[PDB]
Formats: sequence, C-alpha cells, structure tokens
Amino acid sequence: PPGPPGPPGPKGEPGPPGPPGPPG
Amino acid sequence: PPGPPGPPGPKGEPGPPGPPGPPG
Amino acid sequence: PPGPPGPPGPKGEPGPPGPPGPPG
Repeated sequence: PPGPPGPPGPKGEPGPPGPPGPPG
Repeated sequence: PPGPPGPPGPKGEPGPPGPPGPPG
Repeated sequence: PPGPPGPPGPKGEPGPPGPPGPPG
C-alpha cells in the first residue's frame, strides 16, 4: 500500500491590515 | 514513503482598527 | 507508492493594526 499522508502544509499569509482608526 | 507536505494555509484574519487620527 | 498530500497548513496570523484615522 501507499505510504502515509504528508505533513501539514506551511502556515498561511499574515492577515490584511485593519481599517483606519477612529477620528481624532 | 510519506506524501508531500500539504498546501499553504489560508490568509490570517484582518487586523485591529488603527489608532485615533489627529485632533480636528 | 508515495502517500498523498498532507492537510492544508494552519491559518496565518492576524494582520497588523490599521493606519491612523485620517487627518480631518
């Protein structure tokens, strides 16, 4: 039979920047 | 033999809101 | 034969804080 499944993949990309902050 | 590493994970979550803007 | 691909990798880390609120 085939070998075992491979390792998990690499971690994903950093998330997007958040939205602009509140008005001053 | 073990299979290949899996695909990259998904992109992270959107970041926090930024800090307050300038006075005015 | 080689095994199959591993699972998708972990989700990426949270994104950075947004920019400061806009002038005015």
